Amino acid sequence: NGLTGTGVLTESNKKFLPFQQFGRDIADTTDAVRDPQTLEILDITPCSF
Amino acid sequence: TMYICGDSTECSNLLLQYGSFCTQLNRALTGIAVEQDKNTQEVFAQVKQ
Amino acid sequence: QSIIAYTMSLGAENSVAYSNNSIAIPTNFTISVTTEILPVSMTKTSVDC
Amino acid sequence: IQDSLSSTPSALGKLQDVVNQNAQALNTLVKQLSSNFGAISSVLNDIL
Ligand SMILES: *[C@@H]1O[C@H](CO)[C@@H](O[C@@H]2O[C@H](CO)[C@@H](O)[C@H](O)[C@H]2NC(C)=O)[C@H](O)[C@H]1NC(C)=O
Ligand SMILES: *[C@@H]1O[C@H](CO)[C@@H](O)[C@H](O)[C@H]1NC(C)=O
Repeated sequence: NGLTGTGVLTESNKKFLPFQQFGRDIADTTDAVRDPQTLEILDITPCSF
Repeated sequence: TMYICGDSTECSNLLLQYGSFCTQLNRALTGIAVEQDKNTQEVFAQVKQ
Repeated sequence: QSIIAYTMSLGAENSVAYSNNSIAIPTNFTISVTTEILPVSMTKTSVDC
Repeated sequence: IQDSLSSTPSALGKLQDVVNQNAQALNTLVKQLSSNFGAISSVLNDIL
């Protein structure tokens, strides 16, 4: 949806509500996103450096 | 807020975008304020009776 | 229990009886241990610009 | 002294403070990462 970014993405376990699509850290950044094509839960983690 | 944009609504609005500078200063001035009482506490009250 | 305001007490008042031929010599003693705390270091931190 | 240290929490305030301020500055430093500073976005990938 225009949210360009870079990181390793894997299956999540954090419970999104049926209507939410973003999870934010205390530092105000998106660490979890919902796939729009199919409804699944994912992490967005920066690849190690 | 009072120093930078005293008694003006519009000026108090643009200062909001700069984040937490205003909070940072007020703690810094408070940090030395409490410390001053600690000094005169330390040098004069060596006797309690 | 409630909250009250008052003037602080400079301590427990105690007068001493001076004289030109009076002395006091202790006859007993106690060995008490008192703690003391001092910081010695902080958590090191590095930041990439 | 074992009871004095265990029962009261204010005894170790001096050591606790230096831990706190170090955590405070880092929190504020990363908090400024979300402020626009006068631009139209705080996300450097959005403008690009
Ligand atoms: C000096 O003081 C100590 C205590 O500070 C005295 O020791 C106590 O003596 C009483 C006798 O009435 C005992 O009941 C206590 O059990 C003792 N305390 C301890 C910790 O053993 C001591 O007798 C005093 N000595 C002099 C010469 O005054
Ligand atoms: C995209 O197409 C798939 C079929 O492969 C469908 O299951 C999915 O619901 C479509 N996307 C949306 C947002 O409906």
